Amino acid sequence: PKAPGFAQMLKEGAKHFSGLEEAVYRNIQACKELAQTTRTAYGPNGMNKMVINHLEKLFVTNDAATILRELEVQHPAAKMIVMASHMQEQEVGDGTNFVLVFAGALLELAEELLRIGLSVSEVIEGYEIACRKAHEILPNLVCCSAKNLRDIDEVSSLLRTSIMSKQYGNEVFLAKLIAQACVSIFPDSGHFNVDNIRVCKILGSGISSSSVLHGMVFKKETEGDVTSVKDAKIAVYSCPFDGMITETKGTVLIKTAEELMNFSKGEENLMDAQVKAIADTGANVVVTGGKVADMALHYANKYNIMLVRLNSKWDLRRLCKTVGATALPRLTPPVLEEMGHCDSVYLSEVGDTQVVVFKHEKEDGAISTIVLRGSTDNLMDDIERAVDDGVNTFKVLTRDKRLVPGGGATEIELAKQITSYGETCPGLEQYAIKKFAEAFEAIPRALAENSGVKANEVISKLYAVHQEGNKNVGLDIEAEVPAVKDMLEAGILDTYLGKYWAIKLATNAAVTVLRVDQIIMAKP
Amino acid sequence: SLGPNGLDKMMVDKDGDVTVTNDGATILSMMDVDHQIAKLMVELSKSQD
Amino acid sequence: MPTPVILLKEGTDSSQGIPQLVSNISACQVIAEAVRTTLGPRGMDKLIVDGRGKATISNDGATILKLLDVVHPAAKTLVDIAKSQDAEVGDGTTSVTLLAAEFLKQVKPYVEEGLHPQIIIRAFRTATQLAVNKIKEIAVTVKKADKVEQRKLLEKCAMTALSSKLISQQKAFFAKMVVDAVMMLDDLLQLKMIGIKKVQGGALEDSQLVAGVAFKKTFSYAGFEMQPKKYHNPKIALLNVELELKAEKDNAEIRVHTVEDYQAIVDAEWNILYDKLEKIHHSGAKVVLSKLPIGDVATQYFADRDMFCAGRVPEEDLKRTMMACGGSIQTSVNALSADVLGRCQVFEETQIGGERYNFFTGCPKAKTCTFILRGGAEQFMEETERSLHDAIMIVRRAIKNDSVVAGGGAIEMELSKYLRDYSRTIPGKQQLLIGAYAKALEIIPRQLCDNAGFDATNILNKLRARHAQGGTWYGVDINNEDIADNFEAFVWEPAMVRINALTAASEAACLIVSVDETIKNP
Repeated sequence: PKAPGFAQMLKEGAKHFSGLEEAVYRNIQACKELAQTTRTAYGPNGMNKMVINHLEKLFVTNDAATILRELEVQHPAAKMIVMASHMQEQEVGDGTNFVLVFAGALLELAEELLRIGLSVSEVIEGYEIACRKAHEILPNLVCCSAKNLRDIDEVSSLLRTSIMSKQYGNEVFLAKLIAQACVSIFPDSGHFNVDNIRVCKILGSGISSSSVLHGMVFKKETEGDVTSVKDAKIAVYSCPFDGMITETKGTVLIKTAEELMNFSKGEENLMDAQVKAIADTGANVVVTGGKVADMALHYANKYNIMLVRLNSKWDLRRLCKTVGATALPRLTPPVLEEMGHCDSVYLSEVGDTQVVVFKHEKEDGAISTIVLRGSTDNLMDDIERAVDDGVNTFKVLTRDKRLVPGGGATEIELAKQITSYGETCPGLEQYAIKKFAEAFEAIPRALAENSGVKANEVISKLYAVHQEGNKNVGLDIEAEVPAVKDMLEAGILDTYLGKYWAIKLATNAAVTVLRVDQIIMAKP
Repeated sequence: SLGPNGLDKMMVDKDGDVTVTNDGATILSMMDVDHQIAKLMVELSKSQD
Repeated sequence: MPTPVILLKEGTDSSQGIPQLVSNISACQVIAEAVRTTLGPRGMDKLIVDGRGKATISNDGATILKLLDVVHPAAKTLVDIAKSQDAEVGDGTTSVTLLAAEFLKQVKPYVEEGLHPQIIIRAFRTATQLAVNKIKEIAVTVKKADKVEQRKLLEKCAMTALSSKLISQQKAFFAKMVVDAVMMLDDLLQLKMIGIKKVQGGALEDSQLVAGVAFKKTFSYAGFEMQPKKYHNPKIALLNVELELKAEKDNAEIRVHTVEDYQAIVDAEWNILYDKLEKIHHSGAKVVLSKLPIGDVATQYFADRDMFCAGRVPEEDLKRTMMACGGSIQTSVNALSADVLGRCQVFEETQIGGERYNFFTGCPKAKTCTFILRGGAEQFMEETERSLHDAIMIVRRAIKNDSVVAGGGAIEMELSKYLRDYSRTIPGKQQLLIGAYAKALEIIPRQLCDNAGFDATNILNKLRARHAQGGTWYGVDINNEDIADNFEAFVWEPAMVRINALTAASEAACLIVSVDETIKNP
């Protein structure tokens, strides 16, 4: 007993995996673990989630990418699909939910065929051809090619889908505010950059009272007065607001008596002259991230100048873009052309928090900010994450075009079409394509499970009503009627590009994970 | 410790020093109490003094 | 020897579903019980000591929850709501927590039924919106009315908010001080202006409101006791720059051949300081304050020429002073002129409890005052300060918004009646949730009466019966131990407090109930 043999001692302590056993069972099981992990995630009936990191920080979340980011995972192909979805989020926004569900379904149905003995490589071929066919057929499903550039109503109606998805209670407010954000931002640095929107979190005064400013905000103090001029003249300085100290170790030296008197006096006088020259161009407000000399702020108070402090490089960049005035590393030249211009700037109190406001009106275009108000900062994290995902959604919309009918309806059409192409495939891969087509039922399935209605006959009725070309009809959200709803009238849409990309990435993740057969694992 | 007929206390410092006194403020100040309301009374006497 | 590959880290705790949710509800209830006793005109406060041994008593629930460092996740949300309400409107943070916990408590039996949480939160959102609208409808202004002084509402608001904290029997006094003080705060409205001064000793009935600025601080230099310490009608000079012999000014090496030149160098340094002092005197002021330390020699000169001075004054109090006497802080002694020179009705510095304080007050145009807060307990200092902070910020909100509602839970009872009646209209699962909403909401009077040791069932029953028809503002009266029109009894709280309370509690319930499982990482 107690002593079997090893024909290979090659490893100093490590995991050798082989024999397709890991691919057939263990890897698939890990993927299904993830699938169950965030099956509840997606859905308007999907309910939120909380997780604490390894460093004990709360994360209330409904987004899948964020929650995957907070689970430090070890099975490799688990990481595969995780980071696949992660990059997908980096590309489109929501769909992390989508792609993870796709991966789970495709893996689960593929292992069944593998058990029924289909060639792994042939499974690869079938899945690839099915994905390509689905890509081919997808554009034929676009409806409501919403084209209005800068209207509020169309974009509000559209962004309602994502906001509703990741927050079911407050569609109207968030829709209107984010739409106000989108219309307020024009193409200035190129086609509605996501980075052009900033988010601030301010606790208290629950969500309904959250508002949006056409300017940009700061949670910092002030040094002199608090004033706004309808013609506010802003000066920006990356350099610290002080006499320019030589980088070289420059020790001031004296030789005779009067040097001390004259040196201190001249320092005073030339700081006075510098700040006066700044005031001469009429600039009433100055901002800098560098250190502020007390002498400088004193003279500024003498000349009724506003000061803003401790800004980080990104912050001053934002402000630069807001007022369109060029930051000046040289303290001297308050040049007229590159000098600030804002509707109004002042200091206000919200939530016992000193707040610097750049309240603005800009026809040429400005990078606006949204103000978030409410009790729980964790809810702020969730809601701002959802808002940013919606902003990404609007950006992707702007990328090209072509809303598609959500609510699974699109995916039911995909299933039907792919299956129909399946029986015209024939070859042993027919099972592969048939199972791939079957896999899309996961989405409506997930919506059902988070909806808590009997999924099977829901899917059946959905199929039946989809046998008449009603490509716009999808899964309802109603306990009274656990049957059906017509998506187009309900306005429950989503983007072509998002679905297309999610499908392709899920396909790539699947083809990668299925492909590997034996594993090697050094000890961590 | 109260009254001309009263009797005073003698304290032992942490560092082994000694002190004889009748002033209640000092009595409680030098005390090493742990129960909180004892601390509250100590601070009481300090404030009153 | 292969092994199964884990999904997450070893010991990664997980707990999913109805047990998880009910555990969270129970945790919220536990948090409630730590604060349940607290609120009430006969309410309660707690004492919590840290691991460091520093005691801390508190009646404001938010402070207590801050002290009770919560580890369980769900309760952290409740404590965060405590911070939110504390930053927003004041007492009732207590009440906020009780509302949250009781909402969860009433819902939990239905959670035992496998109801999808989203139905519950939808009902909650609808109910809360309707409740807020009802409150705003039954809000009461006074500037429409005739028998209101622009302060009487504020005075009664302080009257109401105060009479739960540690100073309850001095409310008739402290309300007058705080209202008159905040009246001076206009129009900056920010708390940093009026400081709070926790002077040791004395009975808090002796606590002082000064129409000016005082210091709990000074520092002994050579002559500080020599100079006269009365200045009847003085001029205030405010220096940020230090006054000392190149103590911490620019660092420089110097080279000098002729000995006489070295003599001249030391003479010139002292001539620097003398020049600064001459600028100070010839300014005509007599009182000088400095953030930075003061040279002893300059103190000597002020003493000889009967100017008062002081050094190292904390910056915040200096800002208070300059805003008070109207002068502007200076860093260049040379640019000095009479314009930036603050003036005060009278200056003094008088002992209080062994400490050496400084006084200057009576400035007719001074938008900032300060509280000298006598009190025999160091713990009273923090507790009274917290209560006063609540008072100040709530009265600020009141000035901002001329909206008042009755106290004593009467608002909550009215909402209960209104919501219950509305529930009849909507059939189905929503009706039960609305009913539970009302049944949770009624808690406030119950806790009040329990801390009052009454049969709150008789009180509640009479309350509902009388409050179906007879008048809006009937509610609990502690001393008469039964219902009264607390509005006429002047139990007046700003609407904003209850409105924000309800909104926060609603979204708290939404958040908590919107959780199915929890993941822990070592």
